[PDB]
Amino acid sequence: AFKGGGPYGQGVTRGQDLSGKDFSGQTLIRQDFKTSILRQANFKGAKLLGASFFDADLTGADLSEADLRGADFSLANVTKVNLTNANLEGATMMGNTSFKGSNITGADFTDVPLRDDQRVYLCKVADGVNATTGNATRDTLLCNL
Repeated sequence: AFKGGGPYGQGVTRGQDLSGKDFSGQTLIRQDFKTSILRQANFKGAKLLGASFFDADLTGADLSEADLRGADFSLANVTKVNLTNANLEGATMMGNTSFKGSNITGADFTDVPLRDDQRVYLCKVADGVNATTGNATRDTLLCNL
């Protein structure tokens, strides 16, 4: 329970080194993690609607079962992140974002705009149904049409 729980002021989370910090299950709607370091951070089941991970480093983080609707992952390092059952409906991930090594089993990528190259990679590793939405990960990604 990071700093006993919060809510957290934006100054607490923005441009900070928060590696290995535990935010699991917390309400973090529109929390500003822009350009923070979040390696191995725990966001399992966190509520992160509209949160900013703009140019954050999420390497190895747990975002499994997180509510990430409308969150911004543009320019983020999302390598080796657990996104099992994460809801990314309407999130953004512009530019040089890397998802290399990430587990996206049952992730929901509805209305997430993707470049061809991002869709190609994600579709190589995409499977499952979202425990929450029953959308098929491959369909949200439009892998097969």
